[PDB]
Amino acid sequence: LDQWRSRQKIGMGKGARCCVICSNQKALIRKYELNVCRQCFRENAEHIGFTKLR
Amino acid sequence: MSTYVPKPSRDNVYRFFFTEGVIACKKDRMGTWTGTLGGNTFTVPCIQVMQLMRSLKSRNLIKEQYAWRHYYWTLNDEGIAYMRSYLHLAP
Amino acid sequence: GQTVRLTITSRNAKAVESVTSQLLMRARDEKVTIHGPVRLPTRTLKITTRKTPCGNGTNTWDTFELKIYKRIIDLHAPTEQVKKITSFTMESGVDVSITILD
Amino acid sequence: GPLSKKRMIIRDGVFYAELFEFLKRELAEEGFSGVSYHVTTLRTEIVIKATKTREVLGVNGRRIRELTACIQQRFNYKEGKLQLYVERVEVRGLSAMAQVESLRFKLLSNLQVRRAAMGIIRYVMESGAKGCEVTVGGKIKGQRAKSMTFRDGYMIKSGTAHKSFVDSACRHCYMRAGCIGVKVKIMLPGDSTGRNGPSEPLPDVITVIEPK
RNA sequence: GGAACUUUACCAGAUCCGGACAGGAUGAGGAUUGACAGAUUGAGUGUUCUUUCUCGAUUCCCUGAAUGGUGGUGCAUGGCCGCUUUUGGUCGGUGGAGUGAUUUGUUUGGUUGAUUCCGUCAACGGACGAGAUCCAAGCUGCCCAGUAGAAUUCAGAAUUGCCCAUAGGAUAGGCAUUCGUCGAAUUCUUCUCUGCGGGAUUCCUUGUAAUGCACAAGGUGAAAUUUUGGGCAACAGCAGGUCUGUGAUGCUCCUCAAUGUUCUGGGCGACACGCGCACUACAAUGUCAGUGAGAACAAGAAAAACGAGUCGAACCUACUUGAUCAAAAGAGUGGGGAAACCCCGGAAUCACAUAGACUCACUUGGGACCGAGGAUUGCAAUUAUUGGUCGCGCAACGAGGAAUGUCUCGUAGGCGCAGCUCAUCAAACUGUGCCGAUUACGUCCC
Ligand SMILES: NC[C@@H]1O[C@H](O[C@H]2[C@@H](O)[C@H](O[C@@H]3[C@@H](O)[C@H](N)C[C@H](N)[C@H]3O[C@H]3O[C@H](CO)[C@@H](O)[C@H](O)[C@H]3N)O[C@@H]2CO)[C@H](N)[C@@H](O)[C@@H]1O
Ligand SMILES: [Mg+2]
Ligand SMILES: [Mg+2]
Ligand SMILES: [Mg+2]
Ligand SMILES: [Mg+2]
Repeated sequence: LDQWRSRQKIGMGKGARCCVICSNQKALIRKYELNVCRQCFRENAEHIGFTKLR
Repeated sequence: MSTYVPKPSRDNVYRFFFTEGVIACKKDRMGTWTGTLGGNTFTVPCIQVMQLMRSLKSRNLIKEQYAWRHYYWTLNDEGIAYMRSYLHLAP
Repeated sequence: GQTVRLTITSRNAKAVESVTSQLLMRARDEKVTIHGPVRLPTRTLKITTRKTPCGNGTNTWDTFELKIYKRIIDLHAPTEQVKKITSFTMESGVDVSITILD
Repeated sequence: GPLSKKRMIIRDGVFYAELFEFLKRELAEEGFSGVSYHVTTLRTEIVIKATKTREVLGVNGRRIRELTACIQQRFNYKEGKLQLYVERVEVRGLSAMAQVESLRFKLLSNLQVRRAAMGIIRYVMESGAKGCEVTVGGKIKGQRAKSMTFRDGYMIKSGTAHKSFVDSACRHCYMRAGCIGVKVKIMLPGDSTGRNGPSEPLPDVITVIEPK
């Protein structure tokens, strides 16, 4: 029966969110509605445009 | 959903995939896929497009590369010649 | 006048001046009576993550920044004369925006 | 509704970051070397830098045709909005991203690790580079992993000016016994126009001028 | 890593295949999909058994396989990080030395934070690290503003003097002053914003040193010695951490009652106890109740969805209301894509001649513990999500044993505020401002 992903249909939680690069749902940067995982961002900060000035 | 793909969907996905040549589909297993034959009316779920293409690649008909969260599937020289027989088209 | 405001926004500091000074040097040739290019405050964008992908070590951090450069120019030309000022192939990464004031 | 200017610099960065990852995976054996995209009304430009322009283009453009519509179907562009081009790198020896993908194939074709890496550095240093550094790390010799670096010429590393002068790219080589990672760093020589290398000299070179 | 579900990796169950593709036997005279009512069940879960219709080659049954795993091994690896190390260190070439490992360069002398420099010198020429470059703060030029502000001049309005608080001190003084007054004008860049640029160099001065490299004191100045504060950092290495970040990975385990994946319910949070780290205090340099003056960094709404290629609603917010009567709410109505609205950002320490209560007590200190209403977040509040109201306060705690941590100026300490986690929740962390010291400017004792 299609009770199949009934908890993942409603999208309120930490499981509904996801790293858009790296498919993980642990420790994502949601500031500026960025939605990249913590580790998968530092690999990609230069292409997004962030550079560590200080 | 279900990887049980209906026959009116499979030929409708193949009609798009021979025409444009490529299908890009998100890895989201609760979301749809939308393609266009002028009417943009497919609303095929993404679960079934993965199943259709995993059957194709196992028959070594397509070339798959995967970006961040999107698949990108392309027809081959054998794959175009195979796709024409399923849709019954002139070369 | 129609008082069209062009918004020059960019991520590069050297590309936002090479558009604005070029866009201004166009709008002197038709004698448009511009109100000069003002420098709106640059907005820096901080994401301060950990450095480690694991958990251990000294808890070190690294702040990333991203500055948005922002310029506006007001000019009294009609709406197809400002498209003469606007139309030139710019540098990549500079957004221009045409807005009509009142 | 429109997003704020702060919200649009984000989505324009994540656009370029995702576009860069797709072409890095596709065009690895086409010698891919970067993207620049130019957006305006009526068309969105994408220029692809490569070393093998007969291969990133198809027989009649077939390869870039498929590679166009992969970007179109993903990012929901409409017909006429998205046009792609291919430009070639003029030097091929000053592009660290191209040389590391070739060094990836020199190992995957079962050649010797040190013979492959000096073949890069001979080719990079004859191409006018001021210096080069190849690091191969992994299970080179046996069960336990080693690291070897191979060096020639100058190499600036501690400044924040090394982002301007040193070109770097790291890929993974998937051996039969494990995983090897290769790195290639190339110090850009010259090219005051910005063809490959900065206009200004190094931050500590003084170069007093001679009087007339 | 602030987990209610999810997250999730754990436990008790229950589904689903997301076992592709091959090869072999059933197969359209049907391979099979799905489900109403009952029984089964935790389940108005077709999971299954009864019942019969739908689906129409997608499947299913065997065999071989393959793909999934937050399964294992970080002592098989890549990558990144940490740490050796806040240190001044490493490397060739060619010459010299030695049978050789190896030396020399790379140094005994002064000097600097610095193998930083000067001098010497069997070495001479180079490369990296250091310095430089980069960011931020302080003073400043040009440019600049119906997204920043200012003055003026006419009009409009307000006070206008004889006034000495109940007991009433200290303290500036041609044309008096004040401004949703949601006024008109007409001149400006003083402050504001900011792209590139000036300015600082031991520059000048007179003891240390004695050629030199430099040093101390003072000048100059906005700034005086790496100007301040950070970023970046070589070469080697650790059998440090991460296979719980990845569609990073090799090997190996599990692989249809699966260690896959989803539901449902628990758990991660359970308390004789031992420790790290905060928070709150032990009060009168205070608690309370008033009243005043008054910050900086910042955030802010949505999709190929559902609605009217364009527009709405999700986000933050002022303002009214609720209000012929508690908070917390709940509602209207505006505005804002964020220098344009919040906003003249009314932070909290502080302040006050407030003629305010307490008066040295476990007390009006402290607010742990828990009782009873109530209202919001959520699909769900029980093992109180959170706020607010009245109780409890008879819970230690009166300044802390042996020990121990951080710090040299807008600093320590105190004080709050943003952002980040976030539907709801900060005793956290990343930032920012406010108030603002004691001591040293030394040494090798540990
Ligand atoms: N990259 C700078 C490094 O500074 C090192 O030297 C540093 C040390 O001698 C010394 O650093 C000390 C540090 O040792 C000790 N553990 C703590 C002390 N606060 C530091 O002091 C330094 O930093 C702080 C800035 O917050 C200042 O108070 C002080 O002026 C400064 N001397 O001061 C120097 C920093 O200016 C080394 N010379 C070298 O590793 C390197 O050059
Ligand atoms: Mg948000
Ligand atoms: Mg073409
Ligand atoms: Mg020798
Ligand atoms: Mg004791």
